[PDB]
Amino acid sequence: MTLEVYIDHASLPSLQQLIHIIQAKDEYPSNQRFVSWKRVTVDADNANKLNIHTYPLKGNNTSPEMVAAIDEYAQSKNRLNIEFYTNTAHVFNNLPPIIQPLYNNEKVKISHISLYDDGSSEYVSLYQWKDTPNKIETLEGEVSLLANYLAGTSPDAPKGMGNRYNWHKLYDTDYYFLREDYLDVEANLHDLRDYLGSSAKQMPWDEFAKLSDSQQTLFLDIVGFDKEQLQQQYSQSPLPNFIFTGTTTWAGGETKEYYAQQQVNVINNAINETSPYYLGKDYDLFFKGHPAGGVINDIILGSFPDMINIPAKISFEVLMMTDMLPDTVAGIASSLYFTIPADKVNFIVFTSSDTITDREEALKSPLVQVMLTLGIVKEKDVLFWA
Ligand SMILES: [Ca+2]
Ligand SMILES: [Ca+2]
Repeated sequence: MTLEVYIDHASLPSLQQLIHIIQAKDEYPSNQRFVSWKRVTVDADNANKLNIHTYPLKGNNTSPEMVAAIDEYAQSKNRLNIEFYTNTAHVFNNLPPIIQPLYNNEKVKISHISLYDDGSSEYVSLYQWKDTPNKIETLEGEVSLLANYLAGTSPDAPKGMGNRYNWHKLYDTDYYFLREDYLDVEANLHDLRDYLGSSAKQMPWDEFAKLSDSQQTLFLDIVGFDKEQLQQQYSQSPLPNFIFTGTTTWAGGETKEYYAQQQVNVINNAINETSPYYLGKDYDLFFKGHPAGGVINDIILGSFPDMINIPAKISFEVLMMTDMLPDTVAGIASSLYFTIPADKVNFIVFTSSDTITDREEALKSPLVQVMLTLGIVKEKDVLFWA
């Protein structure tokens, strides 16, 4: 048999994975699927339809429940191929708890590994690492370290990049990149590009359209996106559509109400003809808040009578994948903006902290520098707050 294992706490690997599962259900009807997701929830209803067995996560990562169930499923069969699907930044947290106890089992084969970028996280890390002396050499030497670590013959694990981009050396592995081209534009990462070779791939955004109506309905049901509704709302007025992406409480420790008020002021500046925040022309107002915004989201909506809400618990990345991105998007910088077309990104804002205290320091943060390099925003479109 073949067992498919899915592990993710975030949004993007899960969505890409859900696409794959709906496809695979039809190509491999006899396959069994174990899924540990957090941001996306498969009910017993749709689980029965995709041959999914759900297990909880321990925090963000693989749980003993999933492990014990994979062991149980293994010792039964005469022979087992296992396919892993997970989040790239958390790969080292998720796969070894499963691979170690299974390693000496003559009957079990790890036959494929698919890794998907969380979001900005991977790119911030590559940025900080890209100027590290003898980096590819170092990786090459950490291969044995990962191999021995997985085999349980040594207590030492590779630190850093070696526990992340060495998987394709031991296993048939695809690294699915949010932005594969970053390896090409950043010349400091050309040698990593050579190191990964064909194992590095680019995430597609248009798979959803190639599913049947019935498969799209299921996809949308599982992720909880009333797509037809939003399509209707976009057209309630003929003016172009603007989504302001909200955040939850940041540095300072104020009453959550204070943080809603400030975002309301950003929205107010964003409409104003006279602000450097001005979007460009008249737009219809939409809002997708943080899933934990709670009373932040309520106040933001209570401030704009004609504004229309997009359900906060949705993974915002769903939009881009189902062609439901609006004309323009703006808000406080977050991982979301790594999956949005540059001319759909109007501007991003940065806050205050004891770490980032002026605009200059915000412009040199890894996060901004990467977005600049990838072409997502220009510096004038990066803005700083109090
Ligand atoms: Ca490639
Ligand atoms: Ca409209």
